[PDB]
Amino acid sequence: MKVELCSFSGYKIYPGHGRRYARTDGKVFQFLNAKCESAFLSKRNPRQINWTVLYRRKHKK
Amino acid sequence: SHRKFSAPRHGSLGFLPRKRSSRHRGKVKSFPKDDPSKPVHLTAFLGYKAGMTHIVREVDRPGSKVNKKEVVEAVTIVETPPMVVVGIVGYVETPRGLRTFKTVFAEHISDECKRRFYKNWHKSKKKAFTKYCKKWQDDAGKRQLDKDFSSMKKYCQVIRVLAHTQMRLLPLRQKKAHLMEIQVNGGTVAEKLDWARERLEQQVPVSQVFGQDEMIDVIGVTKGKGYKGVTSRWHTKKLPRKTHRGLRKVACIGAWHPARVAFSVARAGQKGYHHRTEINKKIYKIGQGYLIKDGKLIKNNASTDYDLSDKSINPLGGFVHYGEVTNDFVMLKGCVVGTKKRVLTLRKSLLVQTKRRALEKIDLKFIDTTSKFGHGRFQTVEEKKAFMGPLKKD
Amino acid sequence: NEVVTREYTINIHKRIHGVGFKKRAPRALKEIRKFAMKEMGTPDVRIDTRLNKAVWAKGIRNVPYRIRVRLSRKRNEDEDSPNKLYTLVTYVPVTTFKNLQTVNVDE
Amino acid sequence: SGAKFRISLGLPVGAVINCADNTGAKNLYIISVKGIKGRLNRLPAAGVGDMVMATVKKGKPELRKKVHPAVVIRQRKSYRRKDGVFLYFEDNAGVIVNNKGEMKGSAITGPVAKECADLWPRIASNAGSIA
RNA sequence: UGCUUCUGGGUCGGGGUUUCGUACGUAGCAGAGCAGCUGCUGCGAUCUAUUGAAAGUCAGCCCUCGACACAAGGGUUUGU
RNA sequence: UAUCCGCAGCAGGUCUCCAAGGUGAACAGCCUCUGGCAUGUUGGAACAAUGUAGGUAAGGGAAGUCGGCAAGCCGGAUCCG
Ligand SMILES: [Mg+2]
Ligand SMILES: [Mg+2]
Ligand SMILES: [Mg+2]
Ligand SMILES: [Mg+2]
Ligand SMILES: [Mg+2]
Ligand SMILES: [Mg+2]
Ligand SMILES: [Mg+2]
Ligand SMILES: [Mg+2]
Ligand SMILES: [Mg+2]
Ligand SMILES: [Mg+2]
Ligand SMILES: [Mg+2]
Ligand SMILES: [Mg+2]
Repeated sequence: MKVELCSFSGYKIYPGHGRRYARTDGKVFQFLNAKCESAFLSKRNPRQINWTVLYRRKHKK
Repeated sequence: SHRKFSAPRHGSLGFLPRKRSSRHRGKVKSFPKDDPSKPVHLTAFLGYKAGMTHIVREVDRPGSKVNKKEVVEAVTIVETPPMVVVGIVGYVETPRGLRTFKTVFAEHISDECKRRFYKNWHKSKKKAFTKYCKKWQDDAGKRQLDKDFSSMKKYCQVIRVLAHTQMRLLPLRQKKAHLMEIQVNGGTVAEKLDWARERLEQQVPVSQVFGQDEMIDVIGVTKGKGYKGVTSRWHTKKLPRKTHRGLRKVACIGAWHPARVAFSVARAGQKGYHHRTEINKKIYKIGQGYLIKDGKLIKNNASTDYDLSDKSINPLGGFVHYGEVTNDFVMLKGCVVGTKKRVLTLRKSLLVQTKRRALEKIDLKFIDTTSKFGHGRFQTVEEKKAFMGPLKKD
Repeated sequence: NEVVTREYTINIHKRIHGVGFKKRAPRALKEIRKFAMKEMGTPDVRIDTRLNKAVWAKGIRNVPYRIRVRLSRKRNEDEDSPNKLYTLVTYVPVTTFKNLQTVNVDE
Repeated sequence: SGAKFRISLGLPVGAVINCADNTGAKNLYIISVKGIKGRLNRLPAAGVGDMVMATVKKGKPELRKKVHPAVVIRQRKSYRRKDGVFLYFEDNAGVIVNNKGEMKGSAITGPVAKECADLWPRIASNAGSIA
């Protein structure tokens, strides 16, 4: 088992949980749960949402 | 005329008296058959359902698509403190069946077991076995007792020991213990009786009954679901939308000329809370409980040899609706009958099991302990705090 | 010993969770009365109009999650009544329901 | 040698899927799924890696109005790999083959599911990416 | 299923968990611009800091050993 | 929606006058003031089945059925066309 990172929130995915989503152009993503899934499908920038890791790292919080 | 398009029956007629169980704990309908060749032992035990969990292991079966790969398998946790033995019953086999010959109880019986003997413990004056316990300290009483033992030894064929659970080692609300008969299988009647009477009045753990990586049978009562209709108790197809007087029904209750309705036609009634038994449930792990040594509490139950963390079997926030598993437990494959906190009988396999999936050796790699009270992300509190950093409340 | 006043906080959210929208405030009053008669050992509980207004302040289906109340068990003035003691229940306006133990307020 | 496990199939009869090759078709209309015994009022449905019978609804004329064997390449219904992951693609897509697995085209656009790539060695060779 | 081994359950409070997503107020030479007084003062959606904050969390979640009161009661029957 | 007719304090029927604020094209729908009322011939406790009236559903999209019945899609205004 290898531990992989959520493509939206940057959180840490354990083997049992999450979903994985492959697009037509390749570029397979992995999502921790349906909240991240819906945000990604709605095409929101993770840099603008407070509870992810990209936002926290770009605001130095 | 005939049914134009054939279709198989809905439901099985082998579970027909689809009524509420007359019992709360499962009763072993048939114990494993005896042979004198093997050493004496027990054949059943009693535990409590706690919850389900993830498991990551490496499969070992040649010729498979998942050979030497890694799969996740849901497991059931059955918290299981050692029982304590309080009695012996002998049975004699008759042309009319099998009848109880004689029963012998222990000198000391805990209030946990005494509670089982009353339907109102608060009001009682707690007189159970008060006059019986004097048969043990009296010379005449004990010689009559050993006469009883010898009579059992030379007249009985099968021996069943009485054991009850320890409810003070569980987070459950009730203090009334569960009492059960477990068949002693193995050598001759004399050896079985000596074994039973030499550890009468003391404790029996789980590892002495069940071994790691063994397939057992699980007996218990399913979850209750109340009064339910045919479309959910028997799973008949729903009628179309245009139907006038309700669509969650079965249309044809029977043909005309047999002027009654048969036992086989699906009807509405009690669903669930039936007595069931499931065979071939495999044990992945027999974990010991929290123990104490050198003033330090060792708890790393869910620690594997590929993980080496100190996490216990309890997920963050505890098992939902159940509590904390502090004493010994067993880990079975898949789901068992019953709800949370339900008492659950475990028994040895009846049929002999010589097959590949029955002889696979189980080696665990990871035990998921994320919180089940929602979408959990962290295996341990230390990991959670290390990832998140200091909070305002700190 | 008999005449005594105490104060509590009541978890109305817990006590009326699961009921229909048009029945929440009336059951809030019923649960408050039941709590009062369970705490003070008397079947006669009467509620001040200010507490009624406090429970009905947010409407019928939105009810405050917690209310601070004062329970005063005092002897009944009307002597011919079978009940010897009754309990008056009064509203206590607070700002935060944090670290508010039950307090033995004195005369 | 090793067989395919059961997957969450989600493409009943009458489903219209995309055509991920260069044969000239643009749609496949599934008419039946091979290997189905059946049950009363039970639509035969196909998962990924399954070989179906289909027809072309939009495409160049010489390959319309007839039945072709096809293989399902991607599905939108999320299915569970035995590793423990749940995988789903952006679209439902398939390719047209012959009765013995040889593909009628020469290239496949987009990814190909691992189960189908393992079951059909000719599809895997032309599959650019995988999983 | 529970209903005095200073023990017990009950309520409230406190932790754990978890959901959503960063509260009110205050400060900002942050802010498309506009008005007035000779750089300052006003209006201004939004933004940044305090702030993974605020709010909710068993009513059928998990531990408390903190506070408070209560719990030795009532009624109807049963004889070899 | 109780003084009239319908056997009745009957969800039926029975000719006119007056007509506020907001939103909005509007006497539409929705919220409020003046005036009125007590939920329509009863209440309390629970939230089984089957119903009646509403909703939501992954993947597919009429394969259902005599028949797209029923529900769903569309919806206003401005600028093109
Ligand atoms: Mg036939
Ligand atoms: Mg009709
Ligand atoms: Mg859960
Ligand atoms: Mg049919
Ligand atoms: Mg009404
Ligand atoms: Mg009324
Ligand atoms: Mg009326
Ligand atoms: Mg749907
Ligand atoms: Mg959809
Ligand atoms: Mg048709
Ligand atoms: Mg048909
Ligand atoms: Mg229509």
